[PDB]
This record gives sequence, structure tokens and C-alpha cells, in this order.
Amino acid sequence: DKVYQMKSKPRGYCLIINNHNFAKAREKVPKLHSIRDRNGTHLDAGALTTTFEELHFEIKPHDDCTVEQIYEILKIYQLMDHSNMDCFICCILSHGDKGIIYGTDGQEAPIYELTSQFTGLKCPSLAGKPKVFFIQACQGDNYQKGIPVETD
Amino acid sequence: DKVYQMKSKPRGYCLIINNHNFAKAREKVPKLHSIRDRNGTHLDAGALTTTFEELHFEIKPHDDCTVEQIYEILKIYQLMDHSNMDCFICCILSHGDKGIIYGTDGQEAPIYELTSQFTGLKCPSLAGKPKVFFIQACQGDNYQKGIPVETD
Amino acid sequence: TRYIPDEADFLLGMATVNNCVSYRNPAEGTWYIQSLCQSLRERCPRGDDILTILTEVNYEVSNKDDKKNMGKQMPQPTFTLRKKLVFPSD
Amino acid sequence: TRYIPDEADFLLGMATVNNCVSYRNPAEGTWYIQSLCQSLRERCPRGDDILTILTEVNYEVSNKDDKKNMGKQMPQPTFTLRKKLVFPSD
Ligand SMILES: *CC(=O)[C@H](CC(=O)O)NC(=O)[C@@H]1C=C(CC2CCCCC2)Cn2c(=O)n(CCNC(=O)c3ccc4[nH]cnc4c3)c(=O)n21
Ligand SMILES: *CC(=O)[C@H](CC(=O)O)NC(=O)[C@@H]1C=C(CC2CCCCC2)Cn2c(=O)n(CCNC(=O)c3ccc4[nH]cnc4c3)c(=O)n21
Repeated sequence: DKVYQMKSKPRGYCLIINNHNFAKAREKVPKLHSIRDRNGTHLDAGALTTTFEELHFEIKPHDDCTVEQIYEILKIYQLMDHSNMDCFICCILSHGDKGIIYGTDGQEAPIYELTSQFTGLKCPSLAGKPKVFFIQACQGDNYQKGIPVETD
Repeated sequence: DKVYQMKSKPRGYCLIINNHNFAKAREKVPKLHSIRDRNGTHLDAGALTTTFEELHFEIKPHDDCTVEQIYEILKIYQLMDHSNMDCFICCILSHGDKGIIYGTDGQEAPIYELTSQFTGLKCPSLAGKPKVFFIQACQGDNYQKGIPVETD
Repeated sequence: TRYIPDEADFLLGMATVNNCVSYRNPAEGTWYIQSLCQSLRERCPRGDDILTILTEVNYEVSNKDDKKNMGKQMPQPTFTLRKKLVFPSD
Repeated sequence: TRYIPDEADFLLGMATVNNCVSYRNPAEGTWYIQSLCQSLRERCPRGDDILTILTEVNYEVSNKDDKKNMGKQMPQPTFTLRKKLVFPSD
């Protein structure tokens, strides 16, 4: 079985976009008047930092980013030289809705607009290398229902 | 590591929706005036039949289905008793576009509208059991570009 | 009793990522389905799980090309599986 | 040289399927990220690949519930990976 090369030290960058304060969204976007601050999100940021440092990634944290700021950060990493890296990880911790994540300003970033910045053509030094995105956000307002099953 | 139970004989139904003739679409839907018949699709239907019969599934082929006919077929299987089955497979061979597959009539069926007929609530006798959908269709009209990499 | 999500235990094998075409050789079948079937027939007897098999399909279809349009095809599985999925041949 | 698709070699780990909520315990972190990190720390040293680990995350998060709204959460990976992805601890 073929396995991606994963030997470089560091393995690559692990970006963490950690959005807590949604004051701007509450003031600016009518429909997000009651969008809440994401209390405890730093516990995820810390867990991701501990975990991926242990796995030999260089952690790059960014707290409380608007959509424009998120795109700026991704553009920086898109243009960076990953030639000595074997992998790239981007973690997004925010509010969201169907197919999107929210900036702290309540603007929407389509998930594809984030991931597609690191295609082979746009980031050639990651060509052939794993690009991993972890998205912690809602993707809508529905409570997924449960179904009864036999216990394992 | 936990593994789904896969011991029943037959394992389950393997539906194959095999759409070849798009005459209706060409006559009825203005934008699909030149949508082509899917010549050779029977070779996929046959390959899937051979493969999944070998793996102990009961094959249920349906050729040249409109969207309404597809929904009728899925409703039949949704209401069927899968209690003695360990798995359900549905294969769709058709034209498509972003997030949808086409009936032979050129009507659109959102992929979620097909898969969501077999949720735990809608098909309780498949609750806790793998439900596998294979969709062979375009998801748009763009030619995916290539990128150069080192040979393995 | 125990409860799990309504949408648990799905595997969706897409022939292509969103926005893009997939290919059908009229004399052989589709790149995706033909690759899928070949990998299932070879690997299921070995006890390999479906995600491993679908990774191989990604690899194989990624090496094919459309020399007319300089096109590629990238299949894409998505899953809410909670356990390993194997299709035993016995 | 060899060519592969522009969108190859991606892994997208979603906390939830489309249309639905995911959960954050203000005193512990999110169901998804906390489960992910626990599984990575336990399984990466054993050489387990990321799809196996994410299957475990699906399993673990599927057993959690929101007793206020009778809600569940179903995470959902999607991938164009062409090879096994392991994160060696050494
Ligand atoms: C919707 C989102 O994007 C965020 C994602 C995030 O913060 O990671 N999800 C929530 O905020 C989540 C969802 C809801 C549902 C609402 C539906 C209508 C539209 C707005 C969202 C509610 N919300 C919320 O208030 N909290 C924070 C408080 N959490 C708990 O009390 C709690 C959660 C889990 C848990 N496990 C054990 N103990 C607890 C306590 C949410 O996380 N959600
Ligand atoms: C778009 C679709 O939904 C179908 C899916 C299907 O039939 O499985 N895809 C095609 O039909 C595929 C795509 C195109 C691109 C067009 C872009 C503009 C809008 C319409 C679609 C063209 N098309 C097509 O004509 N053929 C049939 C003929 N195939 C070959 O000549 C061929 C393909 C692959 C191959 N490998 C080796 N030899 C061959 C020969 C397509 O399959 N496509």
C-alpha cells in the first residue's frame, strides 16, 4: 500500500484560525444579532497545538479573524515555500452555516474558497502532498435526530 | 478496530440505475438539446453486477429511468424489510451537474434527495448498517486541470 | 438502548469532485466504475476495507488523462461510517 | 513527467454533515476537535492512518448527545487522497 512521505522535521505548518469574539457580527449583520461568542474555543486551539506539535508540525495560531483576514492568512501560506515540508494542515474554529464558515465580522467564507487556495496549481510546492483541513463549525441550524440501535 | 457485521447471505440489495437513452431530455429540456446517449454504460452495469454478485449481494438493475422513476424505485427499497441484510448499495450511472444527477427526461435529482431516503428514521431496518452510494456522473462542465509531480 | 445519528453509516463514492467532468470510455466503461470494480475484485479477498480500496481508486483514476482536452478526473469519497467496512468474499 | 489532478491529495474533516449543528462544551472544547485530538494522540503512535482515526471520531461523536434538544452530531470526512496518510510520532 502506498503511503504519503511523512519524514520531514517539521512535517509542515499547522494553521489554526480560532474565532471567539463575534461582537462585530452582532453589530453589523442584522440576521446575526444574537450570534454568540464561542466560549471555550481556546481549549480546542490548545488541544490542536499539543497534538500537532507532538506530531512534529509547526503551529501557526491566529485568533479572531474576519473573512478578509482569513483570506490574507491563507494567501500568505499559499505563496510560502513548502518544498521542505511533507504536509499542510489548516484548522478552522468558528461559527458556520451550509457550506460556509463565518468571520468574526459575520461575513461568509465558502469552505471551497479556503481549500482551493492550496490546489496543485496555486501552491505547487505542496503538489503531490497531503493538504488537510479540519472545520469545526455548524453547517446549518438543524438538530440532527437520533436513531435507536443495538449496543456494541 | 470495530468492523461492520458482514455475514448475511445475501449481504443486501445492490441497486443499479443505468441511464443510457437521453432522447426525452434532448426533446424536453432546452438547455439539454445536445445531451448525449451514454454509450457503453452497460459495461459498467455488467462490471458492477459481476463484482457485487461475487461479494454476495442481490443485484437489482433498472435501465433508463426518469427522475420520477428513480424516486419510485428508491421508495420501494426504503419501505422494504432489510432486517436480514447487513448492507445496502445503490449505484447510479447517469449524466449530472453540480450536486445532482439527471433522469433520462432531463429532470434533476439532488444527490442528497436520493441518499436521504435511507436514513435511520426513513429506513429503520438499515439502522446501524452501512449504506453505500456510488455515483458515476459529471458534477459540472469543467475539465479538471493536471499538475506535474515526481513519479512514484 | 443506544442512539446514533440519523445520517450515520453512509459512504458516498463520487466519480468526481464538484464542478468537474467524469469520463466514460464507450468501449470499456467509465474510469471510475471500472477502476472501482477492479480494485474491489482484487482487494476484497485480501480483507482490505472500502476506504483503502477507494484510496486506490483515487490513485488509479488520477493517473488517467484526456489527451484531447488535457483533462484529469479526481474521484472523491465522503463518509459518516463509524466502523471499518469490509466486503468478505467468503 | 507524471500528472495528477489539481485537486488531488486533500482531506476535509467536517465536524458535521450539511444542514446541521455541531457542539462546543464551553468547559471542555468541541465534541469533534476534542475527539479528534484524543484519537490522534492514542493512534498515531500505533501507525494507524488518518481515515481509520476519523472513522473512530465518527464512532465516538455519534455516541454523544444533547439531552436538551435530543440532538446528535455526525462528523463527515471527504477526501481526494491517493495514498494512506499517517502522522508518525517519531
Ligand atoms: C452553530 C455553530 O456554528 C457553533 C459551532 C461552534 O461554536 O463550534 N455551534 C454552536 O454554537 C452550538 C449550536 C447551537 C444551536 C443554535 C441553533 C440556532 C442557531 C444558533 C445555533 C447552540 N450552541 C450553543 O449555545 N452552544 C454553546 C453552549 N454549549 C453547551 O452548553 C454545551 C454543549 C455541548 C456539551 N457537551 C457537554 N456539555 C455541553 C454543553 C453550542 O455549542 N451550540
Ligand atoms: C458529463 C457527464 O455527466 C458524463 C458522465 C458519464 O457519461 O459517465 N460525462 C461525459 O459524457 C464526459 C464529459 C464530457 C464533457 C462535456 C463538457 C460540456 C458539457 C457536456 C459534457 C464529454 N463526454 C463525452 O463525449 N464522452 C463520451 C465519449 N468518451 C470518449 O471518447 C472517451 C472517454 C474516456 C476514454 N478513455 C479512453 N478512451 C476514452 C474515450 C464522455 O465520457 N464525456
